Parts: sequence; structure tokens; C-alpha cells
Amino acid sequence: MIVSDIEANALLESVTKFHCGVIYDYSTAEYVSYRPSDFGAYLDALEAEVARGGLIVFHNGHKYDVPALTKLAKLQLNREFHLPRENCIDTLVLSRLIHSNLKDTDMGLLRSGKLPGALEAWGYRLGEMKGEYKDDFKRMLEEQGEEYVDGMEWWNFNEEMMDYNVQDVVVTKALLEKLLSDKHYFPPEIDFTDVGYTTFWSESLEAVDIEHRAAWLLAKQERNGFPFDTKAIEELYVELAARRSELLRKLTETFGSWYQPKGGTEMFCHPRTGKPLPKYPRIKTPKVGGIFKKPKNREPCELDTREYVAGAPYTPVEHVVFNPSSRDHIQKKLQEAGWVPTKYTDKGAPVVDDEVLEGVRVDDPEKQAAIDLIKEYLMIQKRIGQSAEGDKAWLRYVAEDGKIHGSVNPNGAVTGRATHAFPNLAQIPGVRSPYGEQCRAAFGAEHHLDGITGKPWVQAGIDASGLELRCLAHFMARFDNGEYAHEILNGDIHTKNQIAAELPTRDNAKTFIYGFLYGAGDEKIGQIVGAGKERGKELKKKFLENTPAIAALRESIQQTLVEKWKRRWIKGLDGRKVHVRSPHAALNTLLQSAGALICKLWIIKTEEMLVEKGLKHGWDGDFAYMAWVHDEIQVGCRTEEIAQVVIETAQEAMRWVGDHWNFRCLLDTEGKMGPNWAICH
Amino acid sequence: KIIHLTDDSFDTDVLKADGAILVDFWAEWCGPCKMIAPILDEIADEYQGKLTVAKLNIDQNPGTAPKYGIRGIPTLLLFKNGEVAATKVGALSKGQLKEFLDANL
DNA sequence: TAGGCACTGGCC
DNA sequence: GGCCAGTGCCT
Ligand SMILES: [Mg+2]
Repeated sequence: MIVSDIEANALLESVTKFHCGVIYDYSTAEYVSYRPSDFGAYLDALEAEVARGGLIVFHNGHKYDVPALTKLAKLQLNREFHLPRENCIDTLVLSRLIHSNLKDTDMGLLRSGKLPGALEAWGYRLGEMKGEYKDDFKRMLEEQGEEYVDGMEWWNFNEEMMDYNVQDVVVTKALLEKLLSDKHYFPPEIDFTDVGYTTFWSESLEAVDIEHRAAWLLAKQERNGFPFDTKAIEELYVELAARRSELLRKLTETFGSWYQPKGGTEMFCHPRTGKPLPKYPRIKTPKVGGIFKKPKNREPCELDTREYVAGAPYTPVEHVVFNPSSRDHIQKKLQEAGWVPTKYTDKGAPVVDDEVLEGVRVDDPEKQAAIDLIKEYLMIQKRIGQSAEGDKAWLRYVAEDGKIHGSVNPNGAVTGRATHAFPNLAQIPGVRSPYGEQCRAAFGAEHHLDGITGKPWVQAGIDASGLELRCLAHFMARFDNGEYAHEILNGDIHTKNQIAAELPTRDNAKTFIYGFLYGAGDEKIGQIVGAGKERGKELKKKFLENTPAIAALRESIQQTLVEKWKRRWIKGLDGRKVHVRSPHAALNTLLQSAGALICKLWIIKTEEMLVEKGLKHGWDGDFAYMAWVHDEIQVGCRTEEIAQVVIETAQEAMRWVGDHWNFRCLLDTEGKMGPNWAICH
Repeated sequence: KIIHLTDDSFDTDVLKADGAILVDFWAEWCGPCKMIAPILDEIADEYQGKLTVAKLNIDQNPGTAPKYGIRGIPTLLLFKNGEVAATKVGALSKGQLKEFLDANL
């Protein structure tokens, strides 16, 4: 086993030069440095470890180091270098699995200060290295009377850089040993720093192999990117911007600008007594000025055309135009129309969301109609922000290849669910919401033209069917012998639950259960029956009383955790520990964790089966993973025949997963073909 | 004797009043404003015939103050023939205001 | 007191 | 800068 790290001149996307690398070999216990002219030797040292069937440890190597080496070997040495997945270990991937209850800076992309809770020390040091090396470099120049620029710290190889590289390997090695010391994931009788790769994956907990495969596949997905229609979104922007301009014009005419106190320093004090008046707006007291300009020779002086008079206080003010985006301005204007706020924020301030704006009633006809214009204005700002003006807008992220390469943390949530960001492709407006069809239609394989034939690609949208309910059915099978599962795939589970609860409409059930599965609040539960927070708790109690199997399930899970805790985690399908924050949240955590893990093994197995059928993964091949949004994946395919094989293979893989984990409810998928995301979902 | 203006009566009450008119832009939530209010009552009462004092609450009549670039309140504008002769910001004193008028009247 | 991103406003 | 109260969009 060897531990390694490299320093290059840029991020994956534009990297072009290898600066240095360091290797620590466990079999010789020595550190070897490789400078730029040693790149070839560095690669040979890695391929040697692969020849021995050994392992290479990188921190965040699945997303950067491994792909970067392939790219740099081709560019600088015209050499083909491809490290096999089975020979690579990533301590960042391991950390996210074993320390899933903690957040991370994600290699310094997120500001430490914003993340809640504590952070793993070694991981924090590795993620802060770049920003640290950058500060050392700056002081270096700042001392030599030089000027700093962009990120010149990465343009050239130097000795400070090498020193940090050596430090990254000693820390990565420290993290590794700390991670391997966890008995739950790595049996104690085995020294994992002295085994070949096959023993390593086979003797460790199943979750270790699964997370590494997911990270490798997701890194490839980030590299593929999601084909994006820049022109379509620019034309959508123009349209939204015009509608915004017009809504603003109408609202600024209905609501006029006013004056607000601003720029006051001294406190206003009652001239009579002297009692300070903290409530009154701050004032200002000029020290210069008078009615007449100071004398400078009976004869009348020359008036002072100055506006202030020493000792004569005033309140500084600013002109403020109605901003439909300000909840304060909206709150200010609606009260001045007859609105009496009901709910306030737990910090002195009236709640003004779409929910309440929908129930606001004022006497003035035009003012009442403006509310609908305000709600429209807010939604338009939301869309404009996400697609064009926000810091993470789509138009700011599109790359030259015409694709958006969104980031994905394979294990960003405690339950094993993945998180998406930069930009978050998991929060694109759905087709059922305003402008959703146009937004969704801009993402799709049709926007990618085949590299050889110039023909657009086709898209396959594949979804796991009612995954959460089936997981629930699975877990209650030891209490009901599969009756709930039998009803889901044979009878009608929704009316079954409609009767279980005291709901008037079947659809009310489809909504009730869905809320029940992710653990919705009593309030939202009440809002389906019309009531609120009252009928809420009531229903949940009536439902369980007529569904004993779920109550038994909830009681046995609680027995597992509470005896004061007996253990503060639940075991996932793959054996990992899933932290449980609250006993009442145990069932939800269990269900959510099962779906996440099933979805993870499913997408992994689907790709492995496609590659075993002879299909090549990538735009230079036959198919490309573009998006994984929890229960669904969007796959680009070179042809319709391939899209049909993908859909069929996904079903096969889903069934393989149910069998693999002895699932007590049949699992299924549904696939749809089309040119883009709007049509494939 | 004090005239209470509105956005819509401004043009004719001030700009076309042929005579000296002292306008006071104020707001109910300003300390200094409530300070000079009593003063003005006295001035309008003393300069009856020679001058006319008028008040404009900037919260009920938001469209006029902007046209004159109000940056602080209470603001006093002396109009004469539809044009601004003099201007002064601040809670002047019964005496200070008296000098301001006599000198510009 | 579902779980994650991310936007705009208002402030020191 | 960062920092944060309030909200909405996706599963
Ligand atoms: Mg690195």
C-alpha cells in the first residue's frame, strides 16, 4: 500500500502541468519526492504498485488526482495512464462514510465558519492547505516588496509547494490510520496496510466498497456534465427580465416611495428635561453655519447661503422606492392598507410568505390585486436568480463544451443520500411549476451533438417506483409476513391507508403517506384535511392504530436505541452506522437510509452491467450518466437502441439489488425516453 | 393661520401664490420637527399679512419633497414668485427663524 | 421541532 | 469579505 499526493497548476478542468508528487511506501517506510522532471518516474512508481496488486491512497483522488494524472500523462508525456478503480482508496470518501454525522469544507470550497457543528481535524487541515500555502506565498512576496496576483502561487513549482506536498502525505497517512482503526468497518485482526486490493475490498464492511464505487462513478458523471442549451436560457432570461420590469412599474405606481431616517449619529434628547429618546430616529447637530456669514469688517452682514445652523438639529433621511423583493417593504405597505398580521417570526417581525399573502385581505381594490403581482414578482426573482443573476446561476457555470458540471457529494447526508451543489442540479424547477418546462427543457442529451456524426443524443430517464413505500413494506414484513408488500404490488395501498386514516379523498392518502415517509410535521398533516396541527397529530394516531405493523416496527426500532441511549445509530442495509438524532425520527431515518443505499447500489450495478454488455461510458462511447437526483437518473445515449438497453438494464439491476439484500418487497423501475429533462420527467 | 398642503394643492398654493411663502416639510416621527412646530405657530401668527406659513407632511404627500431634494427634516423653504429664495434645515429657534425671514423678506 | 442548496435584503 | 434572518425549490 502506498500513500500519495500531487501538486499541479490548476483544477481538473484546465490543469496542464504537473508540479510535484510524493509517495510514501508502507513496505519500505520511506518518503520519496518527485519534482517536475520526475513525472515519468512518478507514474511508473504508481503502475508498479498496480503490478503488485497493491493499493494507492489519495485524499480526494477519485475527483482530482486520478483523473488529473490521466490527463497530464497524455498532455505532457503523450502517455496512456489509467489507474484501475479497484486499486484506489480515497480518505475523503472514507471520512464521509465513517464520520457521516459531520460536515466538511469539501476541500475548501465552503467556508468553515458557515458549516454547523465540529469538523474532523485531519480532514480540516487537508482542506485548508491551498488557502494556507497561498497565505505563506503572499507574505513571502509582500515581504520582498513584490505584488501579488490572482493565484500566481500555482503557476510555478517552488520549494514551499514541495514542502506542503510532503505535509499532505503525512496527514493523509495519519487520517488513513485513524480511519482504519474503526473496528465497525475494518476487522481488528487484519492489518489493512499490508494486504492486496482484493483482500481489502472483501474483508472490510460492504459499505466501504460501495461508497468507493459510488464516488468513482459520480466523479465520472461530474466530468460528463449535463448538456445545456445556453441560448434557450438567455432567451428565457430576456423574457423574465421584461416581465420583472413591467411588474415593478405597476407596483411602483400602486405603492409610492417614502422617506426613512438614515445617517444619524447623535441620539435625540428631550430639550425640556434631557431624557434621551432611544426610540426616536438618530439626529445630527451641525457645528458650523448661521443666518448671516461671519462678519469680516452697524453695517448688515452677507447672508449665509448654507443650509445648516449651528445648534439646530435635524433628522437625516433617505428616499426609498418600493422594492417588491423586500419582505419589510411589503409588510410596511400591507398594514398601511388594513392588514393585521397574525403570525410573526420568532424574532420580532411579521411572517410574509406566499402562504399568508394568499390570505391577505385589504379594502382597496387595486392594493388587493397588487398582492398577486407581488407573489408573481417574487417567483420571477427566484427563477432569474437561479438561471442568470445568482452567484451560482446556470449561465455562470456553463463550460465551453456547452455543459454544466455540477458537483456531487456521494455521501453528503447522514442517511447516505447524496448532496448536489455548484450549482445544485437537484433543485431545477419541475415541469408543473411556473417556467419549469422551459428550464427543464434546457437540460438534455439533445443539446449534445455526437462527436463523430453531429447527431443529437437521446435521453433515458429512469425512476425507482415508489421506493420509500416499498422500503416500509420490507421492514414491516417481519411483523405482517409481507401483507403490506403484497398489497402495494397487487391491491391498492392508497385506499387501504385512506381507510387506515380518516381521510375523505384517496389523493389525501397519497399526500398523507408521502408526508409520513419523510416525517412531515403535524401541521402539514392537518393542512390536508383542511385543519392544521390539530387534526394533524390526530390522524397520525388514527393511522397507526389501524396499521399495527407500523407501530410494532416503530417500537422495535426504539428498543434498539433506547433502554438514555443504548446506541445512537441504526445499521444501514450495507452495515454502516446511520446516526439517529431523535428516537422519534428513527423510523424516518431508517426508511430514508434504505432508499438512499438501494439507489446507490442500483446506479452502480446498472453501469457495471452496461459495461459488461460492451457499452462504453462517456461522450466518446455509447452512454453517459448526466444526473442522479435521489430516486432518478438521467442518462445520455448515442442512439435510441442504446437508450432501450439502458432502461431494460436498469430494471434488471434494480431486481438484482432486491435479491442481493434479500428485500421482502419486489423492487421496480420505470424508464422514459426523450430529448431532454422536461420530457423524461 | 397655518396652511396645510397636499401633493395636489402644492402647485397652486405655493408655486402660484405671488407672495412670500414659508414651507415646512415634516414627519410625525422626527424629533427636531416636533421641536419647531410650536415655533411656526407663533411665526405665522406674527407675520400675518407679511408672510404665509405652510406645512407638508412628507408621509401623506410623498411626491413633492423629492422634487426639491430633501436630505433632512425639518426643512424650511422660502418661496417667492414660485421660486425657492432661501432654504434652511434644522430645528431653528424662535429667534433664529425671525432673523432668517426679516433678512430674506 | 424532513433534508439539502441558494437567493435577496439589511447590517456592522 | 463575512455574517444572518426568511423563504422557496427539489426529493
Ligand atoms: Mg490536493
